[PDB]
Amino acid sequence: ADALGMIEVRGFVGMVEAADAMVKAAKVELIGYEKTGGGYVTAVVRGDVAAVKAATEAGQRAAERVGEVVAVHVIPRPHVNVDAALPLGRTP
Amino acid sequence: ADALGMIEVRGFVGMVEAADAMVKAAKVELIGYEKTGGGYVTAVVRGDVAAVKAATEAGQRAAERVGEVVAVHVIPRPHVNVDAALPLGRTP
Amino acid sequence: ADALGMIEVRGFVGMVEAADAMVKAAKVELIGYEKTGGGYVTAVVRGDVAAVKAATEAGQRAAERVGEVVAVHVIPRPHVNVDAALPLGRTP
Amino acid sequence: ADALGMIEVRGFVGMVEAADAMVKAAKVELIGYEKTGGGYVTAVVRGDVAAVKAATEAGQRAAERVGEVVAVHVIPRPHVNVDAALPLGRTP
Amino acid sequence: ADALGMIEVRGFVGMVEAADAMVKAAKVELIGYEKTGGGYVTAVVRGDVAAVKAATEAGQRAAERVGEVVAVHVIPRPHVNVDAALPLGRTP
Amino acid sequence: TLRTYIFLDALQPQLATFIGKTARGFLPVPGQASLWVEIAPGIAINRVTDAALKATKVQPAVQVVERAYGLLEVHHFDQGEVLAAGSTILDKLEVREEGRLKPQVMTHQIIRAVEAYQTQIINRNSQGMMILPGESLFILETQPAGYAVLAANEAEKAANVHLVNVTPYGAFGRLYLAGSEAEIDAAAEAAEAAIRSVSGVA
Amino acid sequence: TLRTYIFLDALQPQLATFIGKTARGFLPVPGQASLWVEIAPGIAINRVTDAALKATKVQPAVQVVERAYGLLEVHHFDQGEVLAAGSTILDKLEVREEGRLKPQVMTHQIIRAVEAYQTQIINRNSQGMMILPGESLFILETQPAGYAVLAANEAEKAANVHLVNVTPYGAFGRLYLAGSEAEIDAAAEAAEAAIRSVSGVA
Amino acid sequence: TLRTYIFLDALQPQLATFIGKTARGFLPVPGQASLWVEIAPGIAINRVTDAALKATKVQPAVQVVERAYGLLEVHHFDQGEVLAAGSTILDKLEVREEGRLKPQVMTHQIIRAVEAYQTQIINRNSQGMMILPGESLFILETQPAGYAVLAANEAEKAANVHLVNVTPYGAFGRLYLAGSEAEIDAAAEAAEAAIRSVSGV
Amino acid sequence: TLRTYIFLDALQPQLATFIGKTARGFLPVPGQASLWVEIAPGIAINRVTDAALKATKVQPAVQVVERAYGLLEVHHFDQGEVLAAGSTILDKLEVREEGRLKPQVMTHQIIRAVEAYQTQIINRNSQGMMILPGESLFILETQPAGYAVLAANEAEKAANVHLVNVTPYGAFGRLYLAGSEAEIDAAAEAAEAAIRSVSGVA
Amino acid sequence: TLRTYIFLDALQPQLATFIGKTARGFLPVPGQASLWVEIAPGIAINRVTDAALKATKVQPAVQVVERAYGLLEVHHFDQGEVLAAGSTILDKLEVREEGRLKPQVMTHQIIRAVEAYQTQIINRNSQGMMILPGESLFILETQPAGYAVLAANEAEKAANVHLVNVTPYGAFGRLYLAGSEAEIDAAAEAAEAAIRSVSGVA
Amino acid sequence: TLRTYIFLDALQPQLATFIGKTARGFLPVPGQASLWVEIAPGIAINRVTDAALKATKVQPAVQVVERAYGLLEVHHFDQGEVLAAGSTILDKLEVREEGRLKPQVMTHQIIRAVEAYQTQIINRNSQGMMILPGESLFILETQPAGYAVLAANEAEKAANVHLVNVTPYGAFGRLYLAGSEAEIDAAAEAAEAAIRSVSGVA
Repeated sequence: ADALGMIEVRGFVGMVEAADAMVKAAKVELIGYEKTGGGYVTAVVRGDVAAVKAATEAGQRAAERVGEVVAVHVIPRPHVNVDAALPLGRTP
Repeated sequence: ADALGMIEVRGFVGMVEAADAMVKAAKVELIGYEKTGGGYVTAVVRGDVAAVKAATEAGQRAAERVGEVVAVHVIPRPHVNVDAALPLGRTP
Repeated sequence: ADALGMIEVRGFVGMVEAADAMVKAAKVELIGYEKTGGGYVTAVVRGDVAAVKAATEAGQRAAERVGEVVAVHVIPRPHVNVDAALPLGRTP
Repeated sequence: ADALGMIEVRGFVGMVEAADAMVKAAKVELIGYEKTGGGYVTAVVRGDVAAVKAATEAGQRAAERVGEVVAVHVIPRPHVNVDAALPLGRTP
Repeated sequence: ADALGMIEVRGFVGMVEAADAMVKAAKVELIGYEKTGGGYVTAVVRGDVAAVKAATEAGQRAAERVGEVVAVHVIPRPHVNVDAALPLGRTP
Repeated sequence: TLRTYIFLDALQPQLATFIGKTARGFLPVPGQASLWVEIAPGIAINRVTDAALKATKVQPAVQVVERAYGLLEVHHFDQGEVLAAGSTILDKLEVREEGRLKPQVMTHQIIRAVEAYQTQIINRNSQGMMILPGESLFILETQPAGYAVLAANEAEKAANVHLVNVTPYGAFGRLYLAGSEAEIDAAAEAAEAAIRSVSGVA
Repeated sequence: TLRTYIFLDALQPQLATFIGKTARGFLPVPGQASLWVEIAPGIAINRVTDAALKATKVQPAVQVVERAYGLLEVHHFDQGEVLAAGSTILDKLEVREEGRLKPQVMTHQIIRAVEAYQTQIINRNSQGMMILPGESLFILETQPAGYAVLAANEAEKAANVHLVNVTPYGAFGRLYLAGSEAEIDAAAEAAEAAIRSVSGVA
Repeated sequence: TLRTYIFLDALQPQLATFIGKTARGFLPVPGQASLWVEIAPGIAINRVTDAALKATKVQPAVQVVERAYGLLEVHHFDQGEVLAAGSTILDKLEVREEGRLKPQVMTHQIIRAVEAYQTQIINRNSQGMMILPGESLFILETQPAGYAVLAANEAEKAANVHLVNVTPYGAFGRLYLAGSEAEIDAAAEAAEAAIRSVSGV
Repeated sequence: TLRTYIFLDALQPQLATFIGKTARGFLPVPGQASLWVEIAPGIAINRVTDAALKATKVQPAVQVVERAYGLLEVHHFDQGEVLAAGSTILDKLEVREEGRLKPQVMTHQIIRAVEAYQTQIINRNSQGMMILPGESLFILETQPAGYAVLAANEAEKAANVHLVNVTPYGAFGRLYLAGSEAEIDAAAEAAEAAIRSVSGVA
Repeated sequence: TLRTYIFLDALQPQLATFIGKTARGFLPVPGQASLWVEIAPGIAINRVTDAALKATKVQPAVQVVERAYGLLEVHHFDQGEVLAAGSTILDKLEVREEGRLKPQVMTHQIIRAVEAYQTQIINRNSQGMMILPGESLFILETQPAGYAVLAANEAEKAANVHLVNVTPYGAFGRLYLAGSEAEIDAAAEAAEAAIRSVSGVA
Repeated sequence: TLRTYIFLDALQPQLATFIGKTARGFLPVPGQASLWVEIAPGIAINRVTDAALKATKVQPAVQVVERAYGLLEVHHFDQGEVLAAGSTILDKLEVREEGRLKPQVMTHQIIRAVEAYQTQIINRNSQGMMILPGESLFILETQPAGYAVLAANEAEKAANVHLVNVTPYGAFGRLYLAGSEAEIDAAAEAAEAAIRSVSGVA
C-alpha cells in the first residue's frame, strides 16, 4: 500500500532522534520499531512516497549527529506479500 | 508531552550510575530502561526540558567515569506519534 | 519538590535588591530571608529550575552593583531531608 | 506600592542621623529599621520616587559625617512579592 | 509643601532669561523676584520637587549664556516657618 | 552572521501589550519569557524559525523578513522551553552566544516638558500609549535594533512609565518613553544600565 | 436634521490627545473649548462648517462625512468664539439647543479584572492608551454617536482613567475606558450622569 | 433589485482619471462609453458581471461589493458594445430601463469662497483634485449612489471645474466640485438637470 | 440580543488559515473546535468575551466590533472546553440555543467558467486564495453574517475548493469559493444543506 | 544602467493573477507576453515608459519608482509588439540585451512540512495564495530583484504549485512557493534552471 | 550635520494644500511663511523641534524621523517668528546658515503629451492633483531631498501648473508637475533657476 521508509541505528538513542525527525518533517506514521538483537534497532515510517523520501533523509541527517546509522532505505511500493509476512504495521 | 532525556551506556553498571545521577541532579522521572541486546541499555528520564537538560549532562558526567557512554540526546518536544509508538512511559 | 535558589549578601540593602531582581525576572516565590548574624542575610527564592536559574542570575547581577555578594547557588532538586530540617519554606 | 529607599550604616548613631535627615529633606515615611546583627542597621524610608531619591541622597551626606555608610540604594518599584515576604512596612 | 527653586543672577537680563526658561521646561510657578540691591536680582519658581529640579538646571544652563549667575539652589521641602516669614509666594 | 540574540526573561505588561498591538504572528501575553533573534542576511530566518518550532513548544509573534536584517521573536510560559528554542536557533545558525554584536547606545535624549504641538506629532506617529503635554519624553537609539525591546523591558521593569513607541527592527532601534520627570529619569538610567551591560563582540 | 449639539467647556488632556491623534484637520491642544455638531444628511455639514468659519475665528479638527451622517468639531481658546460659532451653526439650520436628539445609553458595563486574552484584542483595535491585563474596563454606546466625546470629557474630568478608544461617528458612538476599579466606577458614574443630563428630542 | 442603471456616452477626462485612480479593476481611459449598474443584494453583481463579460467584450473597472449593495462599471470604446452589455445585464435581471430607482437629491448646495480651514479638511479627505482656498464648492448627494458619476460626467461636460471627489457607491453617492463661481454655477445647473432628467421608480 | 451561535467541531485547513490571516487576535490552527457568537449591540460582545474567558481556557481569534453589531470567535483543541465556553456565553445572555436567528440564504449561484476580466477584480478584492480564469465560482450571502464560517467550514469539509473570501461580520455574511465544476457543485450542495440545517428564530 | 531585462513570453495564470492583485496600473490577463525592465537610476523609467507607450500597443501594469531603483512592466497579446516595446526601451536607454546583470541565485531553501505557527506568519505577510500547514515551502532570492518574476513564471510553467508571494522590486527579489514535496522539488529545479541560464554581465 | 535649510517666505496655495494633505500635524494655510530643516542623524530633530517650539510661536506640520535622516517643517504668519525659529534651530544644531548642502538638480525631464496608459500609474502613485491625459509632465529630483519644496514653491509662484506630487523626504526629492506645454516650460525654468542659485557647501 503506502511507501516504506527505514532507519537502522546501532543504538536506541540514535533511533528515537531519527524517529522523531521523520514524523516532524513529513506526514508519515511511525508504526513501530524492530529489535533484531546486537543493539540494532530500526525505526519504520510508512506513508506516501514523496513524503517518506523527505522523512528519511531528514532522519538520516538528524541521526548521524548522535548515533551510528547503519542503513537507510525507502521503498516506493512494497509488494503486498511483504506487508503480510514482515511486520510493517499494515498487516491485512 | 514532556521533554525526553536519554543516556545509552554499553553496560548495566554504567547505566544505573547514569540513571541515579539524573534523578538526583534535577526534577525528572526515570520511567524505565530499554534492553536492546548486545550490551546496550538505555536510561530514559522524562521531565520538563530545563531539568532533563541539567539531568542528562550530569548523567553523562557520572557515567563517563565508570562506563562507556554510547549516546546522549535531549528531545525538547517529542512528537505525539513518537510517544504513541515507542515505549517512553507516556503511552496513552 | 521545587528547586532551590539562594543569594547571600553581607547587608540588608544588597539582599533586597537581590530579592527584587529575582522575583521580577522569573515566576519564583520569595519565601523569606535567613539571618545568620554578623551582618549576613540570605534571600531564598524557590520555584522550578527553569525560573530559579534565571532568577538568581538576575539577583547576582543586581546585588553586585550595590553590595558584596557572598555566595550564589541553585539546587535543582533538594533532598527530602533538607527541606524537612532546614528552614526553606517547604517544610511539611 | 511606594518607592523604596535604604541607608545601611554600621552603627546605630549614623543610621538615625541618616533617618532624621531623610524625613526632614523630603516627604517620606520612615517605616522602621532592620537590625541584621554584627553592628549593621538599615533605615528604610518609603514614599514616592521623586522624594526618596532626594531623601536618601541627603540622608547619606548626613550619615557620612558621623557614621560609616555601607550601602545606599533606591528601588523605585519594588515587586509585590518583595512587599509581602520582607519587612518594608507595606505587608498586607 | 511645594519645593523651592531659586536663581540669582547679577543683572536683571540674566534673571528674566532664567525665569523664562524655568517655567517653559517644567510645571513650576514663577511667584516673583527679589531685588536685594547691588545688581543682584533673584527669580523664584515654586512647584513640586521633581519639576523644580529640572527647571533650575534648565534655568542655570540658560542664564549663564547671557549674564553672571551667582547661586542656584533647590529646597525640596522648605519649612513652614520659611514660607511664613520670607516672601516666597505661599505665605499663609 | 548573528547580530542580536537577547533573552527577555519576563515580558512586562506594557511591552507585551505593545508587542501584541504591533505583532505579525501569534501575539504574546505578559509573564512569558521571550527571545529576540536578529541575523544577517534576512532570508535565513525562515529556516531558523522552522528549526525552533520543530524543536520546542514556543509560539512566534514578530518575524520580519525585511532588507538584510532578519528579526525573529519566540515566546512561551516555560523559560526552559524558550532557552531550548534559543539553543536550537543558535545551533541552526552554527554560531555561539558571543557571536552577537555588543549593543551600542547611540543617542539618548530626555526632553523635559514637551509642548502640545510636539506631542501631537509624536503620538500621531506612535503605536503604543499617548504622550500627554507637559510630560517628559525619553527617546533612545540603539544599534543593533533588536536590543530596544530589552531596553523597553528593563525600563518598564524599573519605573512607572508609558511605552509610547519602540521599534525593534530597521537599521536602528527606537524607544519612546513618557511619564513624569523622576520616573523617566529612572527609566532612562535603567535602560542605559541594561543595554551596555550586555556581553558581545563589537 | 440636527442629531447632536454638545458644547464642551474644556478639552481634557487625553481627550485632546486622542482627537489630535485620530482627527483629519487642525489638531486641538488641551484647555480649548470645543463644539460637536452631528447632522443628517452627511454633506450639509460642509455648509455648517462654512457658516461657522465665516462667522468666527474657531479652528476645526474633526469633520468626518460618515456613511449616512456628518460630524463637525470646531475649537478655540476663548469660549465666546466657540459659542458664537455654535449660535451661527444653529441659525444656519434654524434649530435651537433642544432640537438635538436626546442620547440613549444603550450599553454601560464595568468589566472588572480583564484577562490578557481580551486586553490584547481590545488594544489591538484601538488608538488611545493601552489597557493592561488585570485592569478594569468601562464600555458605552450612545445613539447618536456625537455624545461619546461628551462622555469621554466628563469621565476623564472626574477620575484618573485611560482613554483606550472613543468613536464619535457612526450609527453608535463607542467609548473605552481603563484604569483601576474604583476610578473606573467613578468615571462610569460621571459619564452616566453626564449623558443623562442632556435635554433634547426623544 | 435594480437600483441604478445609467449609460454614460463618453467619459470626461477628470472623471476617467478619477476612476482610474480610485478603482480596483481594468481602468478606463477618457473617451470611452461607460455603464453603471448597482443592484441589491451585493453579491449578485458577480453574476451580472459574468453575464456582461460572456456577452460582450467590454472591460470592467469598478466592481465593488459593498456593505448592502453592489456597483458594477463596464466600458468599451464602442457605444454599441456597451449598450449590448447593458441589454444583457437588464435581461439577466429580468427588468428593463425603468426598473431602476429615480435618483432623489438629498442636498445640493453651492458654497461661495471656501475658506482655507475648510479646504484643508475637504482635500485631506479627497482622492482627486485639490480645492484651493477662495474657490467655490458644489456638493451633491444622490440616492441611490450610482448616479453621482452621471452628475460628475454631465457637470464636467458643460463647465470647467475640478472633480475633487465622487463616491459612486454606498448609501448616498456624493460629489465634490471646485472652481470659479460662474463655472460652479453652470456645472451645478447641468448636474441637477442631468439628475432630474432620469426616469425611474 | 443573540443573532448567531454556531459551534464548529473542527476548523478545516483553509478556513483556519484564512482566519489566522485576517483575524485581530490569537491565531487558530487547523483541527481546533471553533465557536461563533454574534450579538447586538456591538459593544456587549466585550462582556460576552470576558464571560467566556473567565469561565474556560478557550482562546479568542476574531472579536470584531462592527458598525451595528459585534462578532466573537473562541477556540480550543477540546470540544468540551469550547462547548463549556458556549454554555457560559448563553448563560450570560440568558438565552438558549434557539435564540439565534435562523439564517436566510439570500443568494446562491454557481458561476461556471469565470472569465479573466472578472477573476482579476475578484482576487484583487479578496484575502484568501486566488481564483484562476476558467474556474467555477460559488457565491453566497447569509443574513445574519456569522453563519458564513459554518458555510465555508462544511463546504471545504465536503469538497476540494479554494476559500477565496469569507466575511463573517457585517449586515450580510459573504462567501467566495473557487475550484473545478463538480467540486464547486458538491461544495454548493454542502453549504446550502449546512445553512438550512440550523434551528432558531425565523 | 540596465539591471533586469527579461521577456516573459507567456504569463502563467497564477503569475498573471498575482500581478493583477499587486499592480498599480492596467491589469494583465493570462496568455499575454510580459516584459520587465529594471534600471538605475530610478526616475528615468518615466521617459522609458513614455517611449514604450508612444512606440507600441503595449499596456502597462507595474511601474514602481522605488527608493533607489525603478521598475517597468509592459504587456500585450502580440509578442512582436512586446518585443518592439523592448527594442524601444533598449534604444532609449542606449543599451543592449547583454547589458543586464546576470542573475545569481543567492538562497534556495526548501522548508518541508511547515508547522502552522510559521504558516500564519508567512501568509499574513503575503498577497498571493495561502499556505496550508504541513505543505512544503520554497523560498528564493535573486539579484537583481526583477528576475524573481521569471523564476515564478518558469516554476509555475513546469510544476503544479501555489504562488504565495513574489517581490519584483528592491535590493533582493523574493519568491515563496508552496505545495507538496515532489511538486516543490520540480518547481525549485525549474526555477534554478531558469535563473542561471540567462546571459549578461556578471 | 545639517543638510537642508530653506526658508519658504510665502507658501503658494497648491503647495500649502499638498502639505496639509500629506502632513502629520498642524496644517498650514496659504500665505504663511514656512521653513524646512533636514539633518543627519535623524532623532536629534525631536530636540530641535522642542527648542523651536519653546523659543517661538511657530506651529509645525511635517516632523518625520526617518530611517537615515530627519525632517522638520515649522510655519507661522509672522516671518520674523519663523526666522527666529530658524535661528534657534541653527543655534541648537551649533551650525550656521551656510552649513547646508548646496542642492544639485539631477534629472529635469519634461515629458510631453503623456498618454492615458501612463497617467494612471503617475497619479495612482501620487497624492496631489491628477494629471490629465495629454498634459505635459515635469519630473525633478534634487539632492538633498528637502529642496523639492523650494522647487515646488517657486514653480507654482511663477507659472500656472498643477502640483501632482512632491516628496521632500528620502534620499532624493521628487517633484511632479502637470499642465500645458508653455506653462510646464515656464515652471521648469523657474525651478531650475531657483534650485541652483542657493548658497551652500557642495
